[PDB]
This record gives sequence, C-alpha cells and structure tokens, in this order.
Amino acid sequence: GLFGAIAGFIEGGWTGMIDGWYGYHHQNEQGSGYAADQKSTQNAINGITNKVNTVIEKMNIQFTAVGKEFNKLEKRMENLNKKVDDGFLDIWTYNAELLVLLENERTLDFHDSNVKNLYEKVKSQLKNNAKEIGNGCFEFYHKCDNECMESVRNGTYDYPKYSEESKLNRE
Amino acid sequence: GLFGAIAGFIEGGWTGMIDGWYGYHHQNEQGSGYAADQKSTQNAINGITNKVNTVIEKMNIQFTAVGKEFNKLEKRMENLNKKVDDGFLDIWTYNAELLVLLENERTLDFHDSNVKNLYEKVKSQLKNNAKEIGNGCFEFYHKCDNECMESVRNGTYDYPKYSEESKLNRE
Amino acid sequence: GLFGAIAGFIEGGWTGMIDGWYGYHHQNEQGSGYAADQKSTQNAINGITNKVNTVIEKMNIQFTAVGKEFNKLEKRMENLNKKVDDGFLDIWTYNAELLVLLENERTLDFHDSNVKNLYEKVKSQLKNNAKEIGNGCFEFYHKCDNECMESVRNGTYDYPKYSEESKLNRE
Amino acid sequence: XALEYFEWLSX
Amino acid sequence: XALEYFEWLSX
Amino acid sequence: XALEYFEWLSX
Amino acid sequence: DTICIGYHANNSTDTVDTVLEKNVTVTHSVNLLEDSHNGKLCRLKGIAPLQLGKCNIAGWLLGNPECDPLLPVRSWSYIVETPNSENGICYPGDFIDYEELREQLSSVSSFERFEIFPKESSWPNHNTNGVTAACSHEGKSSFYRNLLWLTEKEGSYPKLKNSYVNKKGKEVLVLWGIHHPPNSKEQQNLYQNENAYVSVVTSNYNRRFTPEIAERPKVRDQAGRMNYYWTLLKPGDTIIFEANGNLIAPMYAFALSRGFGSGIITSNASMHECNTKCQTPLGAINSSLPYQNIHPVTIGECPKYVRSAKLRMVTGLRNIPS
Amino acid sequence: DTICIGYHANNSTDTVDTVLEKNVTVTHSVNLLEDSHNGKLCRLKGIAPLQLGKCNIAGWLLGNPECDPLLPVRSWSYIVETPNSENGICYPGDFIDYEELREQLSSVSSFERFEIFPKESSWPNHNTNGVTAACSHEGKSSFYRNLLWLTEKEGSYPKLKNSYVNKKGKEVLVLWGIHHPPNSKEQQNLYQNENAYVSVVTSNYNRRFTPEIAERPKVRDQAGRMNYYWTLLKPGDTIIFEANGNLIAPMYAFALSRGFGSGIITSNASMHECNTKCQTPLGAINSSLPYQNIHPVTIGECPKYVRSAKLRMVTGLRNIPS
Amino acid sequence: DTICIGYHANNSTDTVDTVLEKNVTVTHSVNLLEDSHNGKLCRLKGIAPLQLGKCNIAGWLLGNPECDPLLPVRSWSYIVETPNSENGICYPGDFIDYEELREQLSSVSSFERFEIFPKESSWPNHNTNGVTAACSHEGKSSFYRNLLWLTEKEGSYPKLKNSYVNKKGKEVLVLWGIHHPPNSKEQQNLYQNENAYVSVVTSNYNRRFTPEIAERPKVRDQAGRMNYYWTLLKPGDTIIFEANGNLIAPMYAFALSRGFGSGIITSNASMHECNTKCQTPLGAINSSLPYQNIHPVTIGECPKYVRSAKLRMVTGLRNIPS
Ligand SMILES: *[C@@H]1O[C@H](CO)[C@@H](O[C@@H]2O[C@H](CO)[C@@H](O)[C@H](O)[C@H]2NC(C)=O)[C@H](O)[C@H]1NC(C)=O
Ligand SMILES: *[C@@H]1O[C@H](CO)[C@@H](O[C@@H]2O[C@H](CO)[C@@H](O)[C@H](O)[C@H]2NC(C)=O)[C@H](O)[C@H]1NC(C)=O
Ligand SMILES: *[C@@H]1O[C@H](CO)[C@@H](O[C@@H]2O[C@H](CO)[C@@H](O)[C@H](O)[C@H]2NC(C)=O)[C@H](O)[C@H]1NC(C)=O
Ligand SMILES: *[C@@H]1O[C@H](CO)[C@@H](O)[C@H](O)[C@H]1NC(C)=O
Ligand SMILES: *[C@@H]1O[C@H](CO)[C@@H](O)[C@H](O)[C@H]1NC(C)=O
Ligand SMILES: *[C@@H]1O[C@H](CO)[C@@H](O)[C@H](O)[C@H]1NC(C)=O
Ligand SMILES: *[C@@H]1O[C@H](CO)[C@@H](O)[C@H](O)[C@H]1NC(C)=O
Ligand SMILES: *[C@@H]1O[C@H](CO)[C@@H](O)[C@H](O)[C@H]1NC(C)=O
Ligand SMILES: *[C@@H]1O[C@H](CO)[C@@H](O)[C@H](O)[C@H]1NC(C)=O
Ligand SMILES: *[C@@H]1O[C@H](CO)[C@@H](O)[C@H](O)[C@H]1NC(C)=O
Ligand SMILES: *[C@@H]1O[C@H](CO)[C@@H](O)[C@H](O)[C@H]1NC(C)=O
Ligand SMILES: *[C@@H]1O[C@H](CO)[C@@H](O)[C@H](O)[C@H]1NC(C)=O
Ligand SMILES: *[C@@H]1O[C@H](CO)[C@@H](O)[C@H](O)[C@H]1NC(C)=O
Ligand SMILES: *[C@@H]1O[C@H](CO)[C@@H](O)[C@H](O)[C@H]1NC(C)=O
Ligand SMILES: *[C@@H]1O[C@H](CO)[C@@H](O)[C@H](O)[C@H]1NC(C)=O
Ligand SMILES: [Cl-]
Ligand SMILES: [Cl-]
Ligand SMILES: [Cl-]
Ligand SMILES: [Cl-]
Ligand SMILES: [Cl-]
Ligand SMILES: [Cl-]
Repeated sequence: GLFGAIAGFIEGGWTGMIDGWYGYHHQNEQGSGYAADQKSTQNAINGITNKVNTVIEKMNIQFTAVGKEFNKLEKRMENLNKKVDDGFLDIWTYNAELLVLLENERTLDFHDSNVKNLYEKVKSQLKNNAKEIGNGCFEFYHKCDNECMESVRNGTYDYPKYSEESKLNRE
Repeated sequence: GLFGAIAGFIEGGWTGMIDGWYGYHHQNEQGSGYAADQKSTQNAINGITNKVNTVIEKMNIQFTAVGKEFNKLEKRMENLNKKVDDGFLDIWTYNAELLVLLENERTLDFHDSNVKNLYEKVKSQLKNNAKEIGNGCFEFYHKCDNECMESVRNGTYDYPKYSEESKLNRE
Repeated sequence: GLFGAIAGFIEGGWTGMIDGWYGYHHQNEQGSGYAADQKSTQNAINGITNKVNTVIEKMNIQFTAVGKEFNKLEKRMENLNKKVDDGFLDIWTYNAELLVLLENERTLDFHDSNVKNLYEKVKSQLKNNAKEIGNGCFEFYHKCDNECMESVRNGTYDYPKYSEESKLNRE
Repeated sequence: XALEYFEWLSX
Repeated sequence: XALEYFEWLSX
Repeated sequence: XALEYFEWLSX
Repeated sequence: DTICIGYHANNSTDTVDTVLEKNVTVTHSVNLLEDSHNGKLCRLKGIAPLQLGKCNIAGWLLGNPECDPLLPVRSWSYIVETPNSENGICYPGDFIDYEELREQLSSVSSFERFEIFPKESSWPNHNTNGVTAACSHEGKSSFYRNLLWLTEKEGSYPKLKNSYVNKKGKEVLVLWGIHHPPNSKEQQNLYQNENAYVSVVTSNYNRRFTPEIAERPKVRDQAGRMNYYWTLLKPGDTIIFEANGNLIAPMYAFALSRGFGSGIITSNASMHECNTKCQTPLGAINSSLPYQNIHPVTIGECPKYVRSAKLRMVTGLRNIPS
Repeated sequence: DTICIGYHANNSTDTVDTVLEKNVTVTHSVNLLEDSHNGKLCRLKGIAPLQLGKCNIAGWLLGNPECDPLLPVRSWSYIVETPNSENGICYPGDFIDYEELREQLSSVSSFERFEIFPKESSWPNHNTNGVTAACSHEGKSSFYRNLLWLTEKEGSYPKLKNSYVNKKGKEVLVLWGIHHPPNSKEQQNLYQNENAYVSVVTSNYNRRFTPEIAERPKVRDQAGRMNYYWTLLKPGDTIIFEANGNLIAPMYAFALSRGFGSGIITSNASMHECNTKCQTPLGAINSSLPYQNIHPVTIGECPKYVRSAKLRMVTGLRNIPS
Repeated sequence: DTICIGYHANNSTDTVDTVLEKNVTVTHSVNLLEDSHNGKLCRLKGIAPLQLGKCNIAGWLLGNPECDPLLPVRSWSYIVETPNSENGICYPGDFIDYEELREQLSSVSSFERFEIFPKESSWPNHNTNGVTAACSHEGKSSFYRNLLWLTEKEGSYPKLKNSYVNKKGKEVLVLWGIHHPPNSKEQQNLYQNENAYVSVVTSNYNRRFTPEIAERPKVRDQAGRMNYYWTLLKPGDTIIFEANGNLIAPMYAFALSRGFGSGIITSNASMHECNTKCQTPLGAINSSLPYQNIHPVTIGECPKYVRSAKLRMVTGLRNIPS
C-alpha cells in the first residue's frame, strides 16, 4: 500500500467487522468486540459512489449505429468507413481499460490512506496514556471501560482524566 | 484529504495569512503573528504552474475547420462525415473533462501532502523541547523569542541550545 | 516528494548501495557497510514491471496503413480522409504523452512511499532503544552487532533483549 | 448507482 | 501562464 | 519486458 | 485493556486489475461491462421491427413474387435482413444507387404501398401481361408486383406519356426499370422500335434512357438485362414518364415517413414477444452499464461497444481475511 | 509560547469538481473553457472576409442580377453566406459538381473577374441579347452577368468554335451552361437545330453535351432546364468551346489565387471594424484558453470545441475559513 | 552504533518529464519511442516487394514500353513507386476509376501476366500493327505491350466480336482502351466508320462507348485522346468485346491473387538483402517499442505513429548522488 497501513503494519483484515469498511476492536474487563467507524466509512462510501457514478456519467448513451454498404467501385470509401469505425473502437477500448486501471489503483490507495488516518487519529487522541504494541493496536496504561472506549471512538477522549493513573502505571 | 492534514488534524485555514499557501503562526512574550513559508509555497507554485501550462500545451491550436455539403445522392458520405465530427467531439469532450477531474484530485492531494510535510519538518526539528497540543500546534517547554521562532521557520533550530531548559520544565 | 522521504528528510541517495533501490547503512564496532533490502526492492520491481508492460500491452500492433489517392473531382473525400488521419494522430499523440507524464509522477511518488514505509518499519521495530538523529538515521542506545543489525533488517528485532541496556544508557 | 453495502448508510 | 498570487513569487 | 537491474532479482 | 484499528474483510472472490498489480482480490466491486443478451429480436420502445425474412431490400421494394406480401401500411423501429436472403433482384440487371437507397430507408419509420399507376387504365394501347421465368412464382412465370412490363399491342407501341401528382403530403418513393434486350430482333418483337427512349422527369429529377443491345452471358438463364432506377417525389411535386419502348413502368409506389433511431441490420434471431431499449443482431440488451462487448452494431439506446473482455472497478478494499 | 503550522484561506467562492467529490470551494482556480464571443464578424489576421450577403456561391459565381456587383478584384480570409440566401440559381437546372466547387473555393484567397469571351466580337453570326423573366432584375427580364445566352440570328445558327489561352499565370475558373428546352418547337425557334451538340475541351477536361427535350413541371414558371458546368483551366492551358446550339457561353471567368486557413461559413452577424485570430458564425473569439463551447465551426487559430459547460482547474487549496 | 535507511543512486543522466516537474534526472528509465530506421527497402516476412522503378501503376498495367519488362508471374508483400515516376500514361487520355484500381491492387499479393487475346489470330480482317511516337521506345514509335491498336485493313473495318472465358480459377483484371481522334478525317482513315461503337460486357459489367471527335490542345504532341477502362472478371465468367472501330483491344490480362497486409508506398530507398516485420518509405523498423515518430505510412507489424519527439518512462528513482 502507498500509505503502508493495509497489508502493511496492519497485516490483515477483520471478517468479524461486518458493519463497515474501517473500525475498531476493543477488549477490557467488560469484554471484547468490534465496532465500525461510521464517519470515515460514510465519507469513503460517498467518495467512491461519486467515482463510479462519474465514470458511468462520462460515457454517453450510444445511440443507433449501423453499418453501410458500398458497390464494387467504392472500395476506398468502404475502407475509409472501416478505418473510422476501427479507430474509434481502438480509442474507446483503450480509454475504458486505462481509466478502470487508474481508478482502481487510486481506490486502493484511498482506502489505505483512510485506515492510516484513522490510526493516526486514535494515536493522537491517546498519548503516553497508551503504548503502540504494533499491528495497529494500542495498550492502555489505565482501565478503559466501554464509556472510555466510546470516547476514543467518537473523538472525545479525555486525556487528563486518565493522565494521572496512566502516569502511575507507566512509571 | 489523502494525507489527513488539510481538513484533517489541521481543521481550518488561515485568512490571516495572506502572503502564502503554507506557513506559520507564532505567539511569545514579544507578541503573536503569521508568517508564510516561502520555500514550500514557491515549490508548489512552480509545480502547479507546470501542471496548468502542460495541460494547455497538450491541446494544440485548432486551425480552420468548417462543414461540407453533399447532394441528395450522397447521404452515406454525409453521415460518414457527421460520424467523424461527432466521434472526435465525443472523445475530446471526454478527455478534457476527465483530465480536469484527475488533475484536480491530484492537486488537492498535493497541497495536503505539502502541509503535512511542513508539519513533520517542524515536528522533527523540535523534539522533547515542545509538545503537540493538536490542531497542528506546538507548545514550547522553553522561552522562544522571535529569533528562536525564525530559527524554527528557516530550518536552523538549535535543539541543544534549549535542551537543558526544556528538560527542566518538562520534568 | 509526495511523502517527503526522497529529497526530503532523507536528502540524498547512496551510490555506495549498488545492489538495490532501497536499503540500509550500518556502523558498529565490527565496522560499517551498505545492505539493500531485497523484499521492498523486489516488490517495487514487480509493480513497475507490471506498469511498463501494461503500457506497452495497451498499445496494439499497428498493422498496414497506407495513403489513398483521389482525382480532381474528389477534394471533399480527400479532405475527409485527411481529417480522419489527422484527428487520430492528434488523439494518439495526446494519449501517449499524457499517459507517460502521469505514470512518471505516480512512479516517483511510489518510490518515495516505499522509502518512507521502510523508514517507518525500522522506526516501529526500534523504539526507545534508539533515537532519531535525522537524515533517516537511528542511533542505538545499546551495542548492536552484525546479528542485531540483521535482526533489524529482516524484521525480527528483539526489543526486550536490549531494552534493559538501552534503558540504562538512555537514563 | 448506490452502494448499499451496509444497513446504516445514508443512499 | 503565470500564477501571480503573491508578491514575492519569483514568475 | 524485464527489468534486470540487479543480479538477484527473480525476472 | 486494549483497542485496535482495522479494516473490513469478507469472503469475496472478486478480482480487479491495477497498474502496479494485476489480479487483486477485493471485498466489493462493480462490473461496468455488459456481456449478456437474450438472443431474441424484440420491440424497440414498443415498436416492432420490419422483418423482410426471405428477401432483401431490393426484392421487397421491387415486389419479388416469392416474398410473402406485406400489409399495405407498415411502421417499424428498425429493418431486419437475414443472411439467408436469396430473393432479391430476380431478373438480372443493375440497381442504380441501391446503397444510397438503403441509406435513405435507414431513416424511414413507415411506408404506405399504394397504386400510383393503375394497371387496367393507365397505359392504353399497350400490353401489360408480360412475365418471365426468372421471376418464377409457384413454378409458373411471373413478374414484380410493384412494376409492370409494358409490351407492344397489336403490332404497335405508341409513344406513351403519363404523370402523377403527389398529394400524399409526404415523400413518395417511385421505382421503375429499363429493359435491355440481348438482340435487335427481340427489341422489335417487344417494343417495335429500334430508336426507343425513356424519359423520367420531376422538379429536381431528370433522366433519359437509351436501350443498349448486346449479347451477354447467361444470368439466371437470361441474356438480356434490366436496370432499376428510383427517385423520391417531393410533396406536391409531379413525376412524368414518357416512353416509346423498353420501359418497366411503375405500378406501386411508397409513401414514406421519416423517423429517428432506425437502421438496417442482418440478424439470425427470431421475433419474440418482448421489449427492449437496445437491440443487437445477436439479441437484445437490457442494461444500464456503460460498456458492452456483445456487438458493434446497435439500435436504440445502448452501451458503448469495446473489445474488452473485462472491465471491473473496485469499490471496496483489498480483501485479506488471513 | 507556541508555534503553529497552517495553510492559506480566503473569501474565494470558486468551485471545482474532483473524482471523489464534486463542488469543492477553493482559494485559487483557473478557467480553461472559453464561453465568450463578441457577436461580430471581424477581420482575420488583418484580412476582411468575402460577404455574399443576399446571394450564395452559385448566384455569385453565375452572376445573378439581383446581387450587388462586387469589385473586379477581391481578396478575403473566409467566405460568408447568410441563411437568408434567396438568390442563387435563378433559372431552374442542375449545378454539376457544385459541392466540389464549394470545396475548391474553400481554399481560394482571392479572385479576379475578367472578360474571357468579350460580348460584342466573339460569337459572330449569333444573337447575344437573350434574357428571361426567371432572372428578373428591377422588374424587367435579365440574365447572368458572367454568362451569355447565344441564340439564332437571321434564321441560322452556324457552328461556332472559340477558344481561350490562359496567360493569367494562375488557375482560371470557367463556368458555362447547357439549355434544355421543354419542346422541339422552342428548340428550333432558338437554335434552329434538332441534332445540336456542345463540346468543351482542355488539356485535362473533355465533355460533350446533347440537349434533352421533354416537358417538365414548372419551376419559377419555367418548363425548360439549364444545367451548369465548370472547370479549372491550368496556367498556360487552352479551353475550347464548339457548339451548334443550346450553349450558354461564358463571358466572365475567374482568376483564382490559392491560400490557407480559409473556409465557408453561414452567419447571421454583421461586419464590424474589428480584428481577431479566431472567428465563429456566432462571433469572434479573443482568447488563449485551450477549450471553447461556443461553436464547432471555427476559422483561424481557435480553441478546441467541446460540449462541456464547465472546465475549471484548481490551482490553490481547499478554502476553509471556518 | 547507528543504522540508516536510504535509497539507490548512480551516475545516470537520463531525464524524464512529469506533470509537476519537467526534466528530472532518474536512476533507471525506459524509452518507448522508436526513432531509428535502417534507410533500406527490405523483405516483409520473407517476401520481397514489387518495385515498379521508373514507372507507376498505370504504366506498369498498361504495358509502357520504357518500363523494364517484369517476369510473367510475380508475388510481393507491398508495391513501391518512386517519386521519379515519369513513365505512366504515355498516350494522352483519362484513366477511368484509376484510384479505385490502385485500391484494388493494394490487396493483391501476386499476378500472372497471360495472353487473353493472342495477337496473330484473334482479330482477323483487322490490322494490329498500329504504333505511335507518344509511346516511343528506343527512339522509334511503339505502343503498350498489354494493349493492341486495331486499325482498318484493306479499306474496311468489319464488326468484330470476340470473347474470353476465365478458367484461371481467380480474378482476371482486363484492361482496354477507347480512341478519340481529333478529326473525322482521321476517324475514317483509321476505322472507316463515323458511327462506330464499342461494347464490353460480362455477367456484372456492362458498358458501351461512342467516339467523341473534337480538336483538342496538344498533349505530348497528340491532339487526340485515349480513355482507359478496366474490369475484374470473376472466376468462370465470360467477357465479351464487340466493336466496329476505336477499340484498343486487350492482349495481356492479369490473373490476380488476394492477400493481406499489403499496400502501395512512394519511396526513395533501394532494395537490400535484409528482412523486417515493419517497413516505412524512409526505411525498415526493427523494434518492439509501442510508438514511433519515423513515418505515418507503415506496412507490416509496426509501432503506432505519433508526433512526439520524446516518450521516456521512468522506472527507477530520482537520482540524487549529492
Ligand atoms: C461521545 O462519547 C462520549 C463518551 O461516550 C459521550 O459522553 C458520554 O456521553 C453520555 C451520553 O450518553 C454521558 O451521559 C456520559 O456521562 C458521557 N461520558 C462522560 C465522559 O461523561 C458523548 O455523549 C458522545 N457524543 C459525542 C457527540 O461526543
Ligand atoms: C536562519 O535563521 C537563523 C535564526 O534567525 C538566523 O540566525 C541568526 O542569524 C542572524 C543574522 O541575521 C544572526 O545575527 C543571529 O545571531 C542568528 N541567531 C543565532 C542563533 O545566532 C540565520 O541567519 C538565518 N539564515 C539561514 C539561512 O539560516
Ligand atoms: C533473520 O535474522 C535473525 C537475526 O540474524 C536470524 O536469527 C538469527 O538466525 C541465525 C540463523 O543463521 C541464528 O543462528 C542466530 O542465533 C539468530 N540470532 C538470534 C537472535 O538468535 C534469523 O535466522 C533470520 N531469518 C528470519 C527469516 O528471520
Ligand atoms: C460469502 O459471503 C456472502 C456475503 O457477501 C454470503 O452471502 C455467502 O453465503 C458466503 N459464502 C460462503 C461460502 O462463505
Ligand atoms: C489470481 O489470484 C487468484 C487468487 O489467489 C489466484 O487463484 C490465481 O492463481 C491468480 N492468477 C494469476 C494468473 O495471478
Ligand atoms: C445464426 O448464424 C450463425 C452464423 O453467424 C450460425 O452459426 C448459426 O447457426 C445461426 N443460427 C440460427 C438459429 O440461425
Ligand atoms: C431489465 O433488467 C432489470 C434488472 O433486473 C429489471 O429490473 C427489468 O425488469 C428488466 N426489464 C425487462 C423489460 O425485462
Ligand atoms: C474577497 O477577496 C478578494 C481578494 O481575492 C477581494 O478583492 C474582495 O474585496 C473580497 N470581497 C469580499 C466581499 O470579501
Ligand atoms: C456546492 O457547494 C456550495 C458551497 O457551499 C453550496 O452553496 C451548494 O449548495 C453546493 N451545491 C451542490 C449541489 O452540492
Ligand atoms: C440570427 O439567427 C438566429 C437563428 O439562428 C435567429 O434566432 C436570430 O434572430 C438571427 N439574428 C439576426 C440578427 O439575424
Ligand atoms: C483580447 O483580449 C486581451 C485580454 O484583455 C487583450 O489584452 C487584448 O487587447 C484583446 N485584443 C483585442 C484586439 O481586443
Ligand atoms: C556510469 O555508470 C554506468 C553503470 O550504469 C557505468 O557502466 C559507467 O562506466 C559509468 N560511467 C561513468 C563515467 O561513471
Ligand atoms: C535539465 O536538467 C539538467 C540536469 O541538471 C540540466 O543540465 C539542464 O540545464 C536542465 N534543462 C532545463 C531546460 O531545465
Ligand atoms: C530521397 O528523397 C528526398 C526527398 O524526400 C531527397 O531529399 C533525397 O535526396 C532523396 N534521396 C535519394 C537517395 O534519392
Ligand atoms: C532486430 O534487433 C534486435 C535487437 O538487437 C536483434 O535482436 C535482432 O537480431 C534484430 N533483427 C534483425 C533481423 O536484424
Ligand atoms: Cl471497539
Ligand atoms: Cl510565525
Ligand atoms: Cl546495513
Ligand atoms: Cl405495422
Ligand atoms: Cl478586397
Ligand atoms: Cl516473385
């Protein structure tokens, strides 16, 4: 990946997370579980929807196009017509295949970027209150209940609230 | 943003900074103020100038192109000519719109990348001498005058010069 | 660079490293030396090979295409044929040049991304056991022999093995 | 086109 | 084309 | 096309 | 206590190609290429096509006897010829500007077959019973249903001059023929004149025809020829025929209506009770996809034809359940 | 003490579209699509166009009386016809290879109208006073200014044979006509011959014409026709006319100069005192932008025509003053 | 103890252009544009081309005496004309449908020149010794090798009627001519008939020719003309000639074979002992690159022609040995 998250420092994907493209997995005393991030997922959905719809939109509706006939003394006009049809066909095949390839690369890079940015968001919310244990995971230096986890997910993590306890455990 | 800086961890833009695309805002005992980064701005200007000029350059000057006439017994040639004009028109409209879209996406991503890299430059110059208080801001653990700020901006920040004081305040 | 590594915080390249696109340079008591990273280099080679081969593949083999002749009373057909040849020529020249430019930009960005990700891999393997001295270099807080360096390179760096010593030296 | 891949998407 | 968006740009 | 730029590449 | 950041994965086996890497398994994707058709000839926007079946354009317009007679008034969305078209020009000769005529019919949406020159009472003092074995119907000798072979009656061929005024309010396609006997003997036996001529004129059409007598190789056991001519009579305009021999006079002409989106195709499929917005010679396409690799010849509102075998766009992520 | 990293923002309301997101407000942008014209016909690189005004190419070249007579020598950058073109071929007939002639004139930069066959003293023993009401000028009956209706004089029409040698050093466009009377009576009354013929020959041109007599529907109250023919006489070459009837002899020919970048357009705008490098039928375009959505028909050095309504490229940043 | 992360650098001076920055020095690159050719005419897939040398298609097919006679049977991959082509139509006249004929020859892979109408014993009671100074060979007066000038013998020109049945199993190109004398005196002196006619017919071809007598400007010191006609005789079909004057009868016809990938080019290069898969008028291209800026005219399997001066794709890194 261009951003090194997908198939990078986050090696694999989660089949357990069925309700979104990007999200979280938590484990505390109350238990463990998955939870998709709706904001980033919705944004990505919107963007990619716009991408597909624009690709479709740019290709106009092919109206009626049929062949024509020429007598034995019109070989030049025949070959000219054929050259036109063939040239247009070549160009359009080319454009379609190329566009698909490019947008595919860009799409995968886009998802990679989203995951990376999500990880960085969480990493910036937490600080010395947690440590990076790799594989896109954080280990808290304090007890983090479901409410705390929720605060992490919806972007309202109270750092000074656990700063003292985390400071004590970090030593 | 693909790099998560613009409209990302740096939420908004600065109307107060009128002399550049990317730059700094400082506040010390001597006062506060904005200051655009001329290096990165100039580089971006050069790149984008090159982009626009190349888009314009690739489209050659359309010389004289007028219609032609056909009698009542030349309907095939007429429809062929029309098919040529229409096909070329379709292809060129397609190319123009698509190219504009692609380069626009790439341009916004480019600016995002520039801001991100600037932030990382500053973050790498400073170290434990300052802390990340979010929103793309750094809070010094020492007194940083206009000369110090300038050293940060033009890439000559003296880390050991303030390392002791910052070490004392950080405790 | 879009990722700020190449010609960024890693200012220059290594002529001393002849056996790969990306790699390492080490220096310990046993001596100093270069060592290319074969994994990332091989991946990049594969990707770019695929890029070149696809560009070549998309352009089909131009079969026989020769001019045609017209008498003094077929000026319209002549100019039509000429308009076809010219239009196709314009479009193909355009497509070729544009595709080359785009893929070139994307290629340089790709290499930049690879170097950046390699650096981040090493930075994530090491932690407080080493410090970032800039220019894409790490200085160990412990003695790192050739075996240790090798563990860093092939991704099996034993952090707790040197964690104590590094903790002592870091103080 | 709509991508209804999740139930809570807004379409 | 030139982008004279700032006064100190070099054009 | 192959890019034989290094000896240990696999072609 | 831990929290982790991750991404979606499923059991999808969809694969897409990128510039850096072919054949990437992804969680969600979208096919843009239409490769499916029903293999049927259908209605186009509610309008049924004009099937000529056993005959082609020439045979249909001239009025070839072997063709099953169509209804007096017909309306269609497109015209269908079969590769098995055997019945066309039954009496050997050249169809002048036939391709142009086809191109004209390509934008025609309907026709009305009417009597422009009524048989009994149009060509007095002339025989109208001439037939041939080249245009054989049910074993016996016959002739075109829209044309009429004028022959000498009672030893004479008086200079005939008839006309028609178009008050149909639309274009009237008029077809006729010129006979070229293999020898002068037959020329005298049929038209009683060696210096015969035909003259067809309108407000914008003007042509004169002179019989060319020469022995020619047998085609359908006929050493003589018969050239076919046509013209489009404008609304309110008059067409005049004047001949003293060798004229295959018109009997049935066509009141034509102009339309859009029509065309002529060669197809093998048969007509079914279905409706579509896109039709190919191989079958109908019911799709909203931008591309199709089924057939270059399309009628209606269709996807763009490309040679591509696969056009799949990734929407989801790189699928890594590992 | 703090320091912050940020980016530019302003009050710009410019919007651009991207692949992921439409309608993005940005700080700086650049319009690539030209949508503005002046609605005037101007000079092209200092050269004024050739306006035919009330007439078309046919009427101008033939010398239609209703047209305001142009100066003997003219030079232009492009030719302008009006949709209000009523005056063209005034006497009914066919203009042979008229489209090809237009295409030839499309690369012509100037003409010199000169007397190739002087009226009084060219066609001795023949009448040159023939006029018609179909070509009416100021109520009275007239004829083409460049052509001459040769008629029988004193009961006879001697076989005339005249020639012209091109020493103009350039191509000389020569136009003539062939008359086709509605009846043989008028044929004898005008040319006194029933087996008349016309012969026009050069070094590379060769054609013979035979009068076709037949009654035709009235067009501009004329039952007779008049076919118009033309040819380009090479420098140093000779053109020969030989007729014993039905010849509408040339009187004024055209010395033509070849140029580049010219063309024929149909326009409604009028000529003003301005200059441009790009001209459309709707008006002139003064721009350096690569694209334009004004008109597909362009003359000079113009932007590429596209159907697009908007082509705006972002140069600045995503504008977020919030 | 330290460890560093870095990237490759070398002494490469290759430069590539990007969208953001032109002229970037890179470590590794790949040229996609072919600009090199050998400046030679070579074999195409083992098959040698058909060089006409001093003559063009017209001169070769008609049988111009000045041309060095080719072998009876020839096979080629493409046809080469020279800009120095002086020898073509030696006797002034028009070559009817010559361009179409060239287009037909463009898909021909081989010919067999054979006697269709043997000289001595084909046209009894007629002279076959007619020559001219316009077709001068070695100073003396001659004529086309494939055609035959039939003239009056012993004061009479009997109505000749000959035929040929194609049993070659392939298309047989047949060429002939029609003479148009400058005056009636020469007409009588050559063909003894003032109402002469020529008739050429097959199963699908049918044309009649009538001599047009008129004085014409001297071309190659000849005031008379000679129109050239041709047709393709289908396998198993018969061609019939019937004339009582002015017929330039066929003597040698061509058995043609159809092929693919052939074409006609104008070249200055000479034939060498080499082989290629791609040929241009400037020389042969031995390459696997997708693009070439050498010449738009190509034969065989060639790269796509573009106007580009440089198409270099970067594979390696930004080269910074600093
Ligand atoms: C975001 O999450 C925080 C944490 O879950 C939410 O705050 C808690 O909000 C609930 C309301 O259901 C309060 O009753 C809890 O007491 C809050 N916890 C704390 C720390 O007091 C917050 O409501 C959520 N919403 C947003 C938009 O931030
Ligand atoms: C970059 O900024 C540093 C800090 O402002 C500049 O250095 C100071 O430079 C001035 C010259 O105007 C000296 O007189 C000050 O004493 C310097 N401060 C220190 C730390 O001594 C430096 O000149 C600037 N220029 C560059 C290119 O680095
Ligand atoms: C990766 O590198 C590590 C370190 O060099 C390798 O491990 C050492 O492996 C060798 C085998 O040659 C052992 O004998 C050494 O004792 C190991 N060092 C340690 C820390 O015990 C390892 O073999 C390499 N291979 C892989 C795939 O990890
Ligand atoms: C694969 O996943 C799909 C959901 O996309 C589900 O409908 C199907 O049952 C699954 N099949 C298998 C074999 O897992
Ligand atoms: C494509 O990937 C699929 C999924 O693993 C694999 O089965 C197949 O072998 C691959 N095909 C090629 C040719 O790479
Ligand atoms: C239709 O035509 C194809 C040839 O294009 C032939 O293979 C097929 O047998 C035909 N089928 C029918 C039903 O006529
Ligand atoms: C065409 O296919 C779509 C997709 O199922 C369906 O909704 C529609 O009913 C079909 N139309 C017809 C007329 O079959
Ligand atoms: C908007 O900003 C522009 C500078 O780009 C300035 O000229 C103009 O006065 C401003 N208008 C408003 C209403 O702020
Ligand atoms: C586009 O964005 C502008 C700026 O906010 C907004 O006024 C407008 O409603 C938007 N239009 C659409 C259709 O998104
Ligand atoms: C020009 O022509 C247009 C039709 O294309 C018509 O609407 C308009 O009235 C005309 N204007 C003038 C000034 O002639
Ligand atoms: C065309 O427009 C440009 C832009 O203002 C201007 O510089 C130039 O003077 C204009 N030219 C004419 C002839 O009006
Ligand atoms: C440049 O490097 C190449 C290897 O790519 C080598 O063959 C050549 O000798 C070098 N030349 C110089 C002058 O360094
Ligand atoms: C391109 O870069 C090369 C390498 O430094 C330099 O020699 C040359 O001057 C540059 N050319 C241009 C026009 O930028
Ligand atoms: C080939 O032709 C070119 C003109 O296209 C001329 O410059 C050159 O002299 C010629 N060379 C030879 C060898 O004939
Ligand atoms: C064409 O060039 C390639 C590249 O060197 C070479 O391998 C090949 O032998 C050449 N072919 C001929 C026939 O010269
Ligand atoms: Cl969770
Ligand atoms: Cl500042
Ligand atoms: Cl190393
Ligand atoms: Cl019906
Ligand atoms: Cl003037
Ligand atoms: Cl051979």
